[PDB]
Amino acid sequence: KGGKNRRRGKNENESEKRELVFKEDGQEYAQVIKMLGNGRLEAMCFDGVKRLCHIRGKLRKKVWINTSDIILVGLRDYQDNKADVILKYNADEARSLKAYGELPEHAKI
Amino acid sequence: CRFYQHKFPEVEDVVMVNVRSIAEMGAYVSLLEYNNIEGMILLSELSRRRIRSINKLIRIGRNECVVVIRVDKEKGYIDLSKRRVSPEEAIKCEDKFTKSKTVYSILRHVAEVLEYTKDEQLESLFQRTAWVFDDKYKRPGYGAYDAFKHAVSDPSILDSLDLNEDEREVLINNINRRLTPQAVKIRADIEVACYGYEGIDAVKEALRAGLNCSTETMPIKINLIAPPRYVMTTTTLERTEGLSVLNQAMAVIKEKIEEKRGVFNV
Amino acid sequence: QATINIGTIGHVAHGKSTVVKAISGVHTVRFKNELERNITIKLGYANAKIYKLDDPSCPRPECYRSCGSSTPDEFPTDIPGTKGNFKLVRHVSFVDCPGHDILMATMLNGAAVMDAALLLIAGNESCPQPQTSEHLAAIEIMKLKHILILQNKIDLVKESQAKEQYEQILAFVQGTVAEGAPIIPISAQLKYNIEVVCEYIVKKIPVPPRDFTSEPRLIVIRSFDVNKPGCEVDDLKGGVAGGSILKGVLKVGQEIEVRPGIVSKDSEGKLMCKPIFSKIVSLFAEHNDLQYAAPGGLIGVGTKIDPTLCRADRMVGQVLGAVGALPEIFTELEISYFLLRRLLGVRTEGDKKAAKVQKLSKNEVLMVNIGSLSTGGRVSAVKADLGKIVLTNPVCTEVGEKIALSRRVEKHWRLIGWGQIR
RNA sequence: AGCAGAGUGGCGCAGCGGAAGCGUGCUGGGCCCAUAACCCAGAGGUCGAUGGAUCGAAACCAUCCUCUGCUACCA
Repeated sequence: KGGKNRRRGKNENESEKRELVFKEDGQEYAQVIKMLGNGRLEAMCFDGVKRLCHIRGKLRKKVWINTSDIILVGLRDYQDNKADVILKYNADEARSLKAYGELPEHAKI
Repeated sequence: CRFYQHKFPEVEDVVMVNVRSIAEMGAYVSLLEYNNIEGMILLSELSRRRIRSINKLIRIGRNECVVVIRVDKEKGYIDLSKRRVSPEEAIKCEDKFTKSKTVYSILRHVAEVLEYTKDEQLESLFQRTAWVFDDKYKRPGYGAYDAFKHAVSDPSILDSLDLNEDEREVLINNINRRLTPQAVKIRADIEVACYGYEGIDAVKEALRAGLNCSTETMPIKINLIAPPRYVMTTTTLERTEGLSVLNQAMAVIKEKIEEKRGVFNV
Repeated sequence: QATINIGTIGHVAHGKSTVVKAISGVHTVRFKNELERNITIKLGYANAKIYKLDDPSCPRPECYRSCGSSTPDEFPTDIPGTKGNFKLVRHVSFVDCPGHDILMATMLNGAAVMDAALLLIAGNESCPQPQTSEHLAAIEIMKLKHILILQNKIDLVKESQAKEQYEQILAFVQGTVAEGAPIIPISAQLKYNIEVVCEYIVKKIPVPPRDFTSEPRLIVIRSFDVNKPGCEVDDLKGGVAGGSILKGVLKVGQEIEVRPGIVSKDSEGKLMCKPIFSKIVSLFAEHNDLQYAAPGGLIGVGTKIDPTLCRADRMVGQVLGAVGALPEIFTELEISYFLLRRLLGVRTEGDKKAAKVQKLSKNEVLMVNIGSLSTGGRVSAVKADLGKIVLTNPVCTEVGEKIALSRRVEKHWRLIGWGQIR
């Protein structure tokens, strides 16, 4: 935002930086395809399978996930088409992961 | 020095200025349409509409056309206004501004050699020469440029009143260099559609007769742009003497070609 | 000059410039250059000199060896001999006709003044290909049979496909002369077997008997780009006709008459036409000066006509006779005729379409290609072996010879039949 | 080839007889709690060659070349 107010009643902040789970079992890296409204959003997984991603509590209006960029997504235990967002990263964090050679080397930022 | 026939402007005349400062109450400006005398513009009489910006209107280092609203003759306060200005006046004033600049540059060569240690030198040259050139032809809309332009093309104008020295060469050079090359927009319009085979030699007789009553050795400019079209730029004067050369010559080519077979364009 | 006119006709997509430059050494070219949407669709012109080192192969100027430039994939080289000057056998002339079907009427016209042909077949498309048959049939009607089939585009076409194609063409044309015409497969991407073509064209195609003593007739097919350069205008010292002469030695300074004429002012009927008379300025063929213009050759006759008649291609199929030629200038004409029982020049992979065309009905406009002329005319009387046609622009009929008759099947005219003037 | 335009000083268009002209963009500042709108501030520099007048020439005027626009042919 551009300053304003009423934005201090509540817990500043910030990311004192930090670090770094993965993947886990059904809990992996994806890239934002589109940017729907209402709340949900689209995101193609890095493996090759598409899926539709869903936001998670807290991260609601506490973290904006602009279009295009890596993001951490849990897969639903039983559901294929819909999947559940976790834990986003940083663009710097995503290029460090790419340099390490753990996610596939296909997408640009 | 003065660029104009009168030293001081009148009332309701169109003039030019050059902005040298921007005032709170308008604009205090120097003239370059007369002496470097001071004239004051006022904020109220610049436009009839709002004004958001202010440097996207008037700013320093701009020629601006304006009307002299009032003048104090004794004091030397030239009240000024930009409220009544039309683009037609701008064309008329830009011409007079530009023409005075070139005429005063001609009347600067005179001062390069003569005694000019004092600023009033050019003023002495200006009053005595300029006035008798322009006053005689101001009522018909001519400037002192007309008088000089007439002298280069027929020299009796500058020999009718005091002729200067060394001036004459530079005067001739600058008149003949800048106001030429000098020009004919004469182009013939000729159309032909022959069934002849003797047309090739027929056209040659017709081409060489573009101007009647001239020598066989007259140089002309032949041009072929397309097969039926024969353009002859005839003898190059000013295009007010070669009118008969243009008109009657067109009849020759179209007539000469009809006699040798068939119908043609007239 | 020239001794024979060999034509280079051939259906779409075989490449014209590669083959034409190998035979003549003179590019086929015309308006809009640019280049060519595909293969030349204009009536190209070219001449050439054919010499021997006492070998059936034809040298270049540099007769030690010849390294092509058709493709940089490989180097195609051929050896005509070794050097010490070569003996001139003759001067040949070509007639590059249009290779596209719509241009059929023009292909007919240009073809009708040749003394032999080269059927350029392409192996890419259908085996009993429409245009091959169209060409062949027209050739046997006009009065020629001096044909050398040339398989011009089989560079990447496999040997089964190319074999099947020559078989099907030669089997369809079982009633048209083609059994005494050789079939020379060549490369057009490596210019190979070109040397053997030189042996063929001197064998199958000698100079046919030409009548020098008989009165000059020149048939103009192509206009001239004269003039408009410099220095000294306007219009020109005049206008050049690309024509072949099929009868008589036309000499320099002779007067020549163009005989279809120009129609008299304020005509209320279809008569009267008046021939135009022009004196011959120059008799140019190849790049060598001449004082004569022997028959059997395509020659540029500069004549004293003025620019407007040559400013565009407007002298296509005009008959020129020296001078005050006896040939009649009909405006309405008595055709004897016969029709084909198939529609010629069209046939595709699937029966659709090409069968028997219905009988002609009066007051329909049909292209009568008479001589090298191409006029349009309407049929006023229609009996089976006697139709009367009225022509828009008059036709000089040199002799009663042949005609080719086409009907507007769809977008353009297509060949339906032939016959003889009565 | 006839006619027309141009031969950057960020972009694009190229303005006139006073050395970036116009429109736009980028970058920064100002206003505002903030954004938009609005207001200001920029930037190594014969602007294809050969010449003349000139205090000076993309621009005042010529002689040449090249690229394109419209028209259009020599080849």
